[PDB]
Amino acid sequence: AEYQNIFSQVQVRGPADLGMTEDVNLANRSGVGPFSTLLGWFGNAQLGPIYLGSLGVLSLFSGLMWFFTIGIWFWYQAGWNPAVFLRDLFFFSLEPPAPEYGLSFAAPLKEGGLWLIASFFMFVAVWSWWGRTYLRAQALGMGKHTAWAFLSAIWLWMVLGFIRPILMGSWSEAVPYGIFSHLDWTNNFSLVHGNLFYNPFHGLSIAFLYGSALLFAMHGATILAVSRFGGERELEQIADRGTAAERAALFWRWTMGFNATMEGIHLWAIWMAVLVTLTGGIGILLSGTVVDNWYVWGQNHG
Amino acid sequence: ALLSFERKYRVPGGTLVGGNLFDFWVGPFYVGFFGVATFFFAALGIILIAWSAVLQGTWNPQLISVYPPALEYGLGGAPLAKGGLWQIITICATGAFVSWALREVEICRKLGIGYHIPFAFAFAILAYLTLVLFRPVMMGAWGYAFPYGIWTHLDWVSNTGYTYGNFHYNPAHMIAISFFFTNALALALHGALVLSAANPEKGKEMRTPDHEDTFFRDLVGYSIGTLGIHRLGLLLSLSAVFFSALCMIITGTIWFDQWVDWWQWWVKLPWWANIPGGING
Amino acid sequence: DLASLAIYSFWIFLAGLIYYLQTENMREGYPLENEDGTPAANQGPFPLPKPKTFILPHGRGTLTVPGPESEDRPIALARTAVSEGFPHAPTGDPMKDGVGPASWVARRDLPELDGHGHNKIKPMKAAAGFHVSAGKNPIGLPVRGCDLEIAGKVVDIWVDIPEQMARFLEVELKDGSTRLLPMQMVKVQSNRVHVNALSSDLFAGIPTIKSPTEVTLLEEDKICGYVAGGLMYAAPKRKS
Ligand code: BCL
Ligand code: BCL
Ligand code: BCL
Ligand code: BCL
Ligand SMILES: C/C=C1/c2cc3[nH]c4c(c3C)C(=O)[C@H](C(=O)OC)c4c3nc(cc4[nH]c(cc(n2)[C@@H]1C)c(C(C)=O)c4C)[C@@H](C)[C@@H]3CCC(=O)OC/C=C(\C)CCC[C@H](C)CCC[C@H](C)CCCC(C)C
Ligand SMILES: C/C=C1\c2cc3[nH]c4c(c3C)C(=O)[C@H](C(=O)OC)c4c3nc(cc4[nH]c(cc(n2)[C@@H]1C)c(C(C)=O)c4C)[C@@H](C)[C@@H]3CCC(=O)OC/C=C(\C)CCC[C@H](C)CCC[C@H](C)CCCC(C)C
Ligand SMILES: COC(C)(C)C(=O)C/C=C(\C)CC/C=C(\C)CC/C=C(\C)CCCC/C(C)=C/CCC(C)CC/C=C(\C)CCC=C(C)C
Ligand SMILES: CCCCCCCCCCCC[N+](C)(C)[O-]
Ligand SMILES: CCCCCCCCCCCC[N+](C)(C)[O-]
Ligand SMILES: [Fe+3]
Repeated sequence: AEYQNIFSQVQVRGPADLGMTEDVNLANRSGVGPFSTLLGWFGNAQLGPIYLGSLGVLSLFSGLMWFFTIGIWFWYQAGWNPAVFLRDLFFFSLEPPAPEYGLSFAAPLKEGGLWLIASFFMFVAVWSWWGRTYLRAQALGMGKHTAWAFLSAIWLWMVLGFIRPILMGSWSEAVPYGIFSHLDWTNNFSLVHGNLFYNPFHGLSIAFLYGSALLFAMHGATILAVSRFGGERELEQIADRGTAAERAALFWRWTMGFNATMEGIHLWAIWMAVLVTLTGGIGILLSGTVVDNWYVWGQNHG
Repeated sequence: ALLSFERKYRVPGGTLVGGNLFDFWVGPFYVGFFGVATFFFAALGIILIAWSAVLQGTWNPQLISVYPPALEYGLGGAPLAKGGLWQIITICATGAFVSWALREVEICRKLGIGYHIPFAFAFAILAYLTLVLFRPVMMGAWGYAFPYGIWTHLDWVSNTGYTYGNFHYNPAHMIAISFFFTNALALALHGALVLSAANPEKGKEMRTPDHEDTFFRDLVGYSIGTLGIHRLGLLLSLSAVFFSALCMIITGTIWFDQWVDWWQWWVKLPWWANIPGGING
Repeated sequence: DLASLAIYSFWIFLAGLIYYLQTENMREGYPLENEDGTPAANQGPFPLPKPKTFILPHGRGTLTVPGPESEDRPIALARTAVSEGFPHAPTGDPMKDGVGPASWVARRDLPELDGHGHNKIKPMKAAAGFHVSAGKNPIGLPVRGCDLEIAGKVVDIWVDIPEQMARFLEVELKDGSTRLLPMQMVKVQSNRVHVNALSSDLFAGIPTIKSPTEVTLLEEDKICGYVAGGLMYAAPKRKS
């Protein structure tokens, strides 16, 4: 019947776009890559350019080092044969050093030295990408929102493999690198702490994670519903409110009694999401450092 | 009671049933025929929960819980105190939810916008119906549904999962999780983009969609664009719930053994099934 | 103990955040008003936020919200009841008068500029390099309305340079004038473009634009308003 705007019904190409300059060192941007017509039905066809640079290359190089480090191991676990590597892919796993070695870096590779090595690489890979996240915004003179939000994700991660292990007394507390094994670690973690469904933070994380799905459905469907008045053009709707934004507010006001503004909704969005990993990380951090068993704690409340 | 620009939008029209009878607001609330329908079903349901609270012997909201009829009743009616109340309430819920969706559709016609919102809400209603209606039915008893209380409802999650071992291994459940984690990642990113363009460094001027696209290309080498990120949000979200329904409708009906064992198909391909070594041989 | 300290703090934080989070979402539309324009008695529990100011990319200025709110236009509606709460009937032709699903806001009568100061939306003819890459090209197709009759023909595609995106089709009418029609409200088919919202006789009514190679925020609103309104107000001619 009516069009719905989920896929473009006509594409349109023009010169590769090399983007804004503001204070950016143009010396670091690649060339523009090809144009995908595939992507082009859902969003923008242009691939590239990307901007590499010291931190980007630093990040990216460690990225692979961690990736491959784990990969060597898997290869070794297979005893070198492809058929096997493929067969047991999800079953290999690179595990932290045994409790026995505490927090030291003295464990043999096979007893976890590798684990530390890979971790090390991931550590630098991530923070270097974090800084890149800030730097790339400074050049364009944009606020530091993306960096602040990315910190929240970093938080959980940092808590799971670094902070909690330090406070427990050993790397053996950290997560092993493996598809099925990190799943198992997860399950195991709840069993040993008395069932995470009793962790008040755990369940506040669920709320935000469900929350985000609900909010993005809400938002996204709303912007599509008023895209026949230019709705997706959010920044200008912020500077000069149009009927897209009015009808968007009012649909919600008539539905549930209150609404938002075009800038306000993004504020709701950035916080709904950010709180998923923020509470989630408190959740894990208090587990087994201060609370051994969420069932018990919940009977007392401390 | 009116936003400074609201009046020109409050015109007659759009209702799906009732013509002009229910075409009005109460405060900010649009009403409509379905406005009325949802109040009916909501009040009713609420009363029945309260009632159910007396047979149980509590008013404590952290203990009140309405259970489905026990398995012995299969797909049949059941005495109030033993699961009939849950049965009626469930009719009531469905009544409320679906009524809300159509009330939404009416708000849509009046405002001249598209139907994307009610439509996304329908995926949610469908997740609920999978758990309380469809799964039970293909399975042979309301008893497999889940109960209405804050904590008891969690216990059902936990027991039902552990009945198949570590539920992590349901393959449709892994997909579904993926989309949840992904949708959350996109939400943080969108919120953060638009705001950092709207709120740039102290003293600079408002940035532009162009900066938004630039920022992303600079960083990851691609940018989906302002219309695309909204298309994507909608999609990640609806997809997650879709896979949730899926991972559950197959569990207990076509697969009833431990989810971990299901992965043996992979491991037992004749090409590698015997080869010594690795983890599984 | 710690945990319960942490969880109790968290709820207090959360309430501050909702408070925040809500007042920030009051920068438009408030204070509430009565069906007549006067300020409402209950504005509710949250105060209006302290003002904030955006600058305004290309010498275009400043915006401060909350700020004096005013339709800067006449609204042709009349009450249908003696009390708060009912619909306001259109006192003339809602398509022309710009009320209901045909409303528009009085945005600025300048066009949106890309990041470089250039008009964001140009007709394809004036957009160097821009061509159609995938999907049927509408240029050339006849345009049909919801009453199954032919209103005109496509003669160009107005595109969004920076987002590389079709935004309008420009359409030629019986008399040789053109109109903009939003991409989002048309259905491109193989032997024609179809418009559900409007009937043939309503195309002439679509607001025209003043310069022929640019559109303003004010005109995009009048055009989009006018055509969404057709869904409701042209239903009598819509058939299928
Ligand atoms: C949250 C608490 C648990 C946990 C619980 C779960 C559960 C439960 C599940 C996963 C699932 C996933 N987890 Mg885990 N996960 C945890 C922490 C992590 C961390 C981390 C660095 O902290 C990482 C990288 C992963 C990685 C992953 C992915 C393999 C998989 C889908 C992720 C996804 O959609 O990302 C979001 C989207 C993105 C675009 C980010 C980037 C995507 C790519 C794929 C990242 C993967 C790198 C990967 C290891 C390469 C795989 C090797 C190849 C197969 C050759 N988990 C913690 C310890 N995770 C799901 C799964 O399918 O497991 C099999 C699943 O069901
Ligand atoms: C979805 C998979 C499982 C399930 C798994 C889990 C897990 C796991 C957890 C929850 C948790 C929650 N679930 Mg549950 N939950 C299920 C089905 C539902 C249904 C339903 C009708 O389908 C409802 C209403 C709820 C409601 C809830 C909330 C009480 C709590 C936090 C929700 C949240 O933030 O959502 C996101 C939505 C929003 C932010 C919008 C606001 C919604 C509000 C908060 C709804 C409250 C309703 C009220 C308590 C109950 C009805 C009141 C009467 C009608 C009058 N669940 C199904 C059975 N659910 C979490 C918890 O902490 O429980 C103690 C938790 O850890
Ligand atoms: C059965 C086992 C337990 C259980 C054990 C745990 C444990 C343990 C944890 C969770 C956690 C979570 N669980 Mg639980 N969980 C259970 C049941 C549930 C149920 C349910 C219906 O039952 C739900 C809905 C949830 C939901 C959740 C989330 C709200 C929360 C994960 C947040 C997140 O996004 O992490 C995903 C995000 C990250 C891991 C951050 C990613 C960070 C880094 C920087 C990304 C790096 C990428 C890297 C560099 C490589 C790139 C890849 C390549 C480039 C491709 N759980 C049961 C009861 N759950 C987590 C939590 O916070 O608990 C408080 C957690 O640790
Ligand atoms: C120990 C338990 C098992 C487990 C067992 C299960 C089981 C069992 C189930 C899930 C389900 C899910 N689990 Mg699992 N799961 C585990 C570990 C995890 C982990 C993890 C981090 O380890 C994660 C991230 C998840 C993630 C998920 C999601 C894919 C899916 C939940 C969302 C959903 O269905 O929404 C769908 C959303 C809804 C159903 C909400 C509908 C709301 C309705 C329509 C409207 C509400 C109105 C309301 C009353 C409001 C009124 C309020 C006021 C009046 C205003 N699981 C562990 C290993 N998981 C569930 C699923 O897939 O369900 C289909 C499910 O049943
Ligand atoms: C609520 C909070 C949410 C949230 C939020 C945010 N999340 C962000 C941001 C925000 C705000 C960013 O700004 C930032 C970003 O930039 O986005 C584009 C980022 C990021 N979130 C990533 C992954 C992620 N977030 C998860 C979770 C949540 N996030 C939750 C839900 C999860 C889950 C769910 O597990 C995952 C897996 C990375 C994509 C990215 C950093 C990558 C990095 O630091 O990499 C370091 C760079 C490398 C390691 C290169 C390594 C190459 C890889 C390992 C493999 C090789 C390539 C390939 C396999 C094939 C070729 C190899 C070949 C040669 C053989
Ligand atoms: C599809 C992908 C996402 C998505 C999408 C969308 N979600 C939407 C919309 C869209 C698009 C709307 O447009 C609509 C809305 O307006 O939003 C403000 C809506 C809504 N999503 C709500 C809850 C919600 N969404 C969830 C999930 C997702 N949503 C996912 C993740 C979850 C999760 C995760 O659990 C929850 C809890 C309500 C707030 C609101 C309905 C109000 C209602 O229908 O009023 C009508 C009903 C009542 C007022 C109460 C009737 C109560 C009965 C009679 C008595 C209680 C019975 C009950 C079984 C008791 C159980 C208790 C419990 C402990 C077990
Ligand atoms: C195909 O063959 C080749 C060789 C090409 C390959 O490369 C194949 C490679 C593979 C098969 C790769 C497979 C890789 C994986 C599946 C990896 C999976 C990883 C996860 C699921 C990870 C999940 C969680 C990890 C977490 C939470 C780690 C966090 C780490 C840290 C916070 C790091 C803390 C740092 C430490 C302990 C070191 C600090 C040291 C100092 C000196 C400060
Ligand atoms: C920013 C959005 C605010 C939404 C908050 C929703 C509240 C969810 C209620 C969670 C209650 C569960 N528990 C155990 C943690 O209390
Ligand atoms: C998940 C959290 C839900 C938060 C709900 C907050 C309700 C605030 C109501 C705003 C008041 C609207 N008024 C009356 C200002 O229009
Ligand atoms: Fe947006």
